[PDB]
Amino acid sequence: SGFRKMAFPSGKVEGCMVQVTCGTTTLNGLWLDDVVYCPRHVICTSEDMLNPNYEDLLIRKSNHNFLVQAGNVQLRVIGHSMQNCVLKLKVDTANPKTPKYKFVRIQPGQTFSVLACYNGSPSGVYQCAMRPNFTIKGSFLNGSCGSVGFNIDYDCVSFCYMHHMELPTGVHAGTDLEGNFYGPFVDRQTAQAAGTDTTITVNVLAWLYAAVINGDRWFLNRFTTTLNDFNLVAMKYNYEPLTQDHVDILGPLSAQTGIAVLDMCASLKELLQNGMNGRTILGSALLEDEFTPFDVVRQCSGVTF
Amino acid sequence: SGFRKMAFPSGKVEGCMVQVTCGTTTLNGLWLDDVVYCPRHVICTSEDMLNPNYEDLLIRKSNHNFLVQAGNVQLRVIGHSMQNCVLKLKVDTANPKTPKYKFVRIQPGQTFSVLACYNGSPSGVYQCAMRPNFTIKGSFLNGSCGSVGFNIDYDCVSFCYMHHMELPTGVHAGTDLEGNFYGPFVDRQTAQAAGTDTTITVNVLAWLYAAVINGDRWFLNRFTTTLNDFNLVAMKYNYEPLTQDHVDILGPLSAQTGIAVLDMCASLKELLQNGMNGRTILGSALLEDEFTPFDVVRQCSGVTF
Ligand SMILES: *CCC(=O)[C@H](Cc1ccccc1)NC(=O)[C@H](CC(C)C)NC(=O)COc1cccc(OC)c1
Ligand SMILES: *CCC(=O)[C@H](Cc1ccccc1)NC(=O)[C@H](CC(C)C)NC(=O)COc1cccc(OC)c1
Ligand SMILES: [Cl-]
Ligand SMILES: [Cl-]
Ligand code: NA
Ligand code: NA
Repeated sequence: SGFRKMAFPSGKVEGCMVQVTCGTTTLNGLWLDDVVYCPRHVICTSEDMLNPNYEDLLIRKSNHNFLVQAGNVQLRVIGHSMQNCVLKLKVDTANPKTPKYKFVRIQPGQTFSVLACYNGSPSGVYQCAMRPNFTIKGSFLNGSCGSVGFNIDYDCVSFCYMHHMELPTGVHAGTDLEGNFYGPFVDRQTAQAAGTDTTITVNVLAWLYAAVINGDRWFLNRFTTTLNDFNLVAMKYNYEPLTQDHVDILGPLSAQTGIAVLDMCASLKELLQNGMNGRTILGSALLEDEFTPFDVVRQCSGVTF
Repeated sequence: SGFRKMAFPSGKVEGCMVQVTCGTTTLNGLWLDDVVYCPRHVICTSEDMLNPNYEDLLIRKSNHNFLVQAGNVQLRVIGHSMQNCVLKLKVDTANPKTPKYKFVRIQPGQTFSVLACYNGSPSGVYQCAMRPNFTIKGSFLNGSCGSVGFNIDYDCVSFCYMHHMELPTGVHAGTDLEGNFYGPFVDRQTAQAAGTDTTITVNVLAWLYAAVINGDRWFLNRFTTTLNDFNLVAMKYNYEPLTQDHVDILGPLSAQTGIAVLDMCASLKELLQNGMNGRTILGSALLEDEFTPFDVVRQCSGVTF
């Protein structure tokens, strides 16, 4: 029993993190096979970031201008390519620690584990969620660029994120491993705005099941609601709308508790309309929305790797 | 910027986790050099756990009763030992992935990273804190026994915890790597109570510094308090007393913020007496106490490993 902000084991990813240096900028890269992936602004100066032309800047670069180092091994760049906003550097050695991997593009609401590194070496791991506005609320200091977020499927590492920027508001933005940004953001140091963040309602419902599984059950009530009735109260509170697909996905948790999904929705409706009245659920006085339903199944069903 | 519940990268520890089977019981073990460390109740049946005689049971056990498996490879037990509550099994092979390590016994209030494994396979990682009552509030399903907690110091893994049991209240208890239980607990299935839990005040003050570093500054006040004045208000709210040794430890954070330690104590005193009044600190409506001052410095400095 117990519920914790838990992240996938990061060992597999740790063997893929290299230090990439171009000019005076040093950031992190992801070494998979004989290719290193790093955020393409490695090539920019502090003055270039304000309005960068990356095709002109990369033309001025050469293979010997990129210094890639995996621990004690200095890899040699034998090629450089720019796919969208990521720079792929071809290297003369292949990472023997390359895991079975796949590049995926996650959706808003999905969560992932972030291996935050600085100058190529892992510093920590924590669980994040792709916010509905395609930002994330992580912890990234200068040099954490090229830190990647991922999920593991038994033995297959699904790389889903690479960090690029902290927006002026403090929220973070990044790309998939093919270089396409999550959200309306650009790798240019100009004021950029993120959309109004909304609450992932299906993840709140997932968290409330984890709460019932653990012994907090004061919030349960004998009523049942409709998806539409709930969604009018939810939309008012900047809460995401619940579809039939969310109800289907919550099926497994409903099954192990015997609490129908529209039965828990009625409990979530009273919480939003009446607050928690100074009570806590799983120890929190607020409603957590960064646990997918799959996260709850994992933490209360094992799921090893 | 950003502040997250972050855990040390678990790759190093992953290379030490093995599956240990004695009889019908199968749990996790820690493979360091030619010794596997596992919880000594591996030798117990559910009928033995209710009142176990570990000296009587171990007599009936021999080296061939223990089945240790590192993935696909069967390690061969050539010796078995019982130190306090841990079973040290000698094996015919030494772990080639052994990190430079040390067994440490942490204090209440110190934090560590937990690698939760099941059946020998790492499943997840999260950051915990030794509660003042010598419990920890993690996430452990049956089979999680022998999971280890740790901190990393550059390249040296400091193993500080091994999980043994979940108490009836839902909180968790375990040992150091020498088998000595943290707290007043015994490895027997009988109702056992933990002492009254208190709030680690030094970790709240550390966390409030993490908040100011990040932009949360509504709680700051022009007033300053005395250590005695503060400790009289805190004890009433079941907050641990803050000593001059704690103030010394918070020094680095005071230097980086320009906010004296007793200046922050004055902000904490109003928070205890007046609550948060619909404000959040780093996104929370409650006061977090599971971040040590070294954790805050680590997350706001970039310490790698
Ligand atoms: C790994 C961090 C960086 O290298 C990154 C470069 C960068 C790219 C694009 C826009 C701005 C900077 N810097 C970065 O994100 C910093 C990190 C802070 C911890 C200092 N953030 C800022 O500089 C914030 O200011 C800012 C101003 C205007 C635009 C913008 O992003 C759109 C950020
Ligand atoms: C890895 C988990 C175990 O193997 C462990 C064995 C054990 C040791 C000591 C006392 C009791 C059990 N079991 C364990 O802790 C379970 C785990 C739950 C996820 C089922 N917890 C309980 O059985 C809780 O009940 C309990 C009753 C009486 C005493 C006691 O601990 C003192 C726990
Ligand atoms: Cl593409
Ligand atoms: Cl022997
Ligand atoms: Na209900
Ligand atoms: Na003050």
